[PDB]
Amino acid sequence: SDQQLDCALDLMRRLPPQQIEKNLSDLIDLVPSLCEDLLSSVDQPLKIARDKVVGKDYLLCDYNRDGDSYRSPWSNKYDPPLEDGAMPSARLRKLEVEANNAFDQYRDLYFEGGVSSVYLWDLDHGFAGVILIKKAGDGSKKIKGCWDSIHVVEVQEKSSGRTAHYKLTSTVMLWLQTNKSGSGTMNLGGSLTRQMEKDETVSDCSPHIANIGRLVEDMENKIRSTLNEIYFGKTKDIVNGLRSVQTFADKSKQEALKNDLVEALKRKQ
Amino acid sequence: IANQPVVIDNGSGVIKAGFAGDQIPKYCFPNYVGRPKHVRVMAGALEGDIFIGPKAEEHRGLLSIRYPMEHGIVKDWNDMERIWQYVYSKDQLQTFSEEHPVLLTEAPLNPRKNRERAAEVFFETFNVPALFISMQAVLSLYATGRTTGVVLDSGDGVTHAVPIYEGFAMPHSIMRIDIAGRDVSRFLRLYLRKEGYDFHSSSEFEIVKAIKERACYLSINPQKDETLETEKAQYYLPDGSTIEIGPSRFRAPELLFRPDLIGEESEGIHEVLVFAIQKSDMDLRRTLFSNIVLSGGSTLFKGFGDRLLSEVKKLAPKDVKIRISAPQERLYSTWIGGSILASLDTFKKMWVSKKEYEEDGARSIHRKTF
Amino acid sequence: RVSDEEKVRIAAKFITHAPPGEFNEVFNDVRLLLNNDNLLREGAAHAFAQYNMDQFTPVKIEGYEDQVLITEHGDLGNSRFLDPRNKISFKFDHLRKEASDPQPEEVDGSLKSWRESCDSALRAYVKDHYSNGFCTVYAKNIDGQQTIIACIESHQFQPKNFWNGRWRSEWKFTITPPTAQVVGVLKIQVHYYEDGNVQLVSHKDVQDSVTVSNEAQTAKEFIKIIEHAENEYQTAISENYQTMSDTTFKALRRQLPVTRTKIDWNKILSYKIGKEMQ
Ligand SMILES: Nc1ncnc2c1ncn2[C@@H]1O[C@H](COP(=O)(O)OP(=O)(O)O)[C@@H](O)[C@H]1O
Repeated sequence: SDQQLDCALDLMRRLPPQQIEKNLSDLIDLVPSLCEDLLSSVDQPLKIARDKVVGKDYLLCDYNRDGDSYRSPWSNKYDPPLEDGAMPSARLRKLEVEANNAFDQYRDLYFEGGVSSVYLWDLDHGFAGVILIKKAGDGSKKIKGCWDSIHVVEVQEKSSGRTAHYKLTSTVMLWLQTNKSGSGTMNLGGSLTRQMEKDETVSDCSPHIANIGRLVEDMENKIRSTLNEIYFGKTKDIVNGLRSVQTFADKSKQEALKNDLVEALKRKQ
Repeated sequence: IANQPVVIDNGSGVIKAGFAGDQIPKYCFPNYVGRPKHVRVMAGALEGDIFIGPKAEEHRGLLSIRYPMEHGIVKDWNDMERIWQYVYSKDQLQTFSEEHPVLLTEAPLNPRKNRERAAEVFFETFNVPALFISMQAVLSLYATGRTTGVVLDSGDGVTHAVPIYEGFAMPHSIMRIDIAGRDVSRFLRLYLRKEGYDFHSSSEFEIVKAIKERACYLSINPQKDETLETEKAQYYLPDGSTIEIGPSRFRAPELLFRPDLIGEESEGIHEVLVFAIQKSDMDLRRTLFSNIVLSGGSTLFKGFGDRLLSEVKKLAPKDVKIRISAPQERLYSTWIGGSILASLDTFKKMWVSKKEYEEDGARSIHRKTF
Repeated sequence: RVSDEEKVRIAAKFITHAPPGEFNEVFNDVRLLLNNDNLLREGAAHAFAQYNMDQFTPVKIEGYEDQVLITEHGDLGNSRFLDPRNKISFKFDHLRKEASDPQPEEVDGSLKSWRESCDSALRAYVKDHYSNGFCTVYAKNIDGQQTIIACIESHQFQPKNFWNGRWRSEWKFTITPPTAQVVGVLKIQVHYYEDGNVQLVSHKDVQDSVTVSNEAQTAKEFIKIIEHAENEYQTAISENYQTMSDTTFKALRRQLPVTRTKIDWNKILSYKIGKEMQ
């Protein structure tokens, strides 16, 4: 049970992420008794249903999914449309619509299209809200991608001093299917995941939508840059380590001069 | 060659130059190109008119001063050569290229083209027989004597975190950003553009940079110190013109931490430094935590390193012992190390002779640089 | 109830697609999953052999020290792996790196010495360019052509550093003086996994056509072609880091907005900040 669960999670880390849905299907076919555990750990990738009455292609998650009935973040139409289930507060319903519109604009601010849906479900001292953003790949080019922004905010409003504790769950996926000749059949999928706390003020000028949107902006750019620098420079070092371009015996004399530098360091210190 | 080797402290904002053995660069004057602004009429009006130094600082309002080292990269190549001739002149060197050995320094992530063009100067126009283009961060390590240190320069158009190991950095874990106090001070002037101060000349802006070096700092609390209302301390121009300062003094350096103030595709040089350190082994990161070296000139603000410390505490994990060395000749730390390496006579193999250029050009430098 | 044969196929597939170095660990994980060693080893034995073949496992027989990459041109079918570099066939435990009893191989020679010269120059280069994993040029005089199968491979496995890089470079060539073709691939398998999986895989399908004059004459020439394709492609990838870093990134997810300044949702929600005219 636990041995298969742990080996399954680390195996998903080891398995090719291009088949995550099919890999998980193969995993359920292997051990179906640990199906929901792996579904809870590794959530579903971004699926899109259409809010036909509102004309909104909306992302699919666990929270909108009333059982197995995906709530639209605009019309609250389940998929299949049920009558009772995933329901935020009425004020939270309208606030959710506002947040969805503004974050669709955010998706246009960084993606200039795509599908994004934020789902909310009220609670007393704050609540939890899942933030989702999906974008396709460069169809105009040889590089393909499947943007999978999976985010969950831990809204914890504090009545004292109108602040609100937040801890946005971070999880972003995208493909780097660059099939360029200079890149070869190069593909990469950053199955990223982070989270960090903050207590932000909720006001008329800084409401929940604005607060969380700012944190989203911050977190996304930070993680994205962290990948681009740390991970990609690291892979560059890996590229140089597996295959060096410079022939040796050239670097040897340079290292001998390096030894002489250390010698001089000892000559003075 | 049996002469005192020339050390060239390639400062972005303030370039310097000197020799071996010394601790302060023999001749100091910043990096700029001061072109004229009028036409000679009276016999007594000097000629050449693209003056540097005493005439520049003297007649700031008469010289259209420009800057070649844009983004830490010289654009007025030929003019910089003539600035070296200004150094070669009776003012600073009083010698020739062919006489003294020379040592050029460099920042990380530099394009080869600049190095090649420089070598063209060095061995064609100038004809130094003993010269090689070295780095700058390792020179600050020579100054500190440290081995596993992170060097952070602070110039005008360059900012780089260099995680070094015994004077031999991982040429991959190093990060480099080509922006500092130039546009930051321009942005501070932009703050004053809102309050009516668009005094556009660079020499007129040199005064603003004198304020940058003088009436500016880094408040650790970002919004708690920015959103409040200041006292607007006054400043007086060379004539003594009253100009208030306000919050701008610490608002503008936030650009280095929040590039969104100018819209730069950077992420805060502090985070970039964190990432420069994070591109190595954890224990090597510990060694770099123990040795944090600062260079350049913009390392002279109040709460500069303090706000940096706070940022690292809010970003880096636990137990990160941020041991930041705070020397004073951070500008000259690179020069100090150049004088140190210049004193090292092992440089014979490390240099590039004139015939070495004749047979390799700059390929020899690219084969010997690290 | 689900049939275990599906698990056999899925297991063999995933074990052939296992990360480099973590292959046996992947096999251990799958053994912890199914725990039916018979059905496991059914597709897993071929997964072992096939993984060694495609992944170019550099098995090194101690009595010869060849570091021969495992491919399809080495086995005798009964685990005995021929060596194009030293004319010996040794049995090999596919489940491990365990090899045994290298029996000499009376083979062609009209190509073996030729690839030995090529492999000598390639080994001198590759060892100055690789650290963990090297080259192995297979030979075969099939279809009236002295077919050079220059298989090259590189890796380094640092799970402490959380990465398992892997390089492979199979080159297809036929010594047919003078019309010969330098065909080749430059397979990559980078496996970083800490806090974001980085399973980077690429290659470079290239086909050149060199003229075969002599053994040592065109040996270094063929190696030079491979050499330049390696240097060029690695250079292209180094440039690809920057070009993708900005182009691909901002193309999919922008770094800053179009205005690049700041996103203030307060003023955005206020007045409906631009949906009126824009
Ligand atoms: N006291 C100071 N306070 C703040 N900034 C300073 C001070 N002195 C110098 N600077 C900044 O450092 C710059 C000097 O550039 P420099 O550090 O020589 O370039 P490099 O980093 O290439 O050596 C100046 O442009 C100035 O903006």
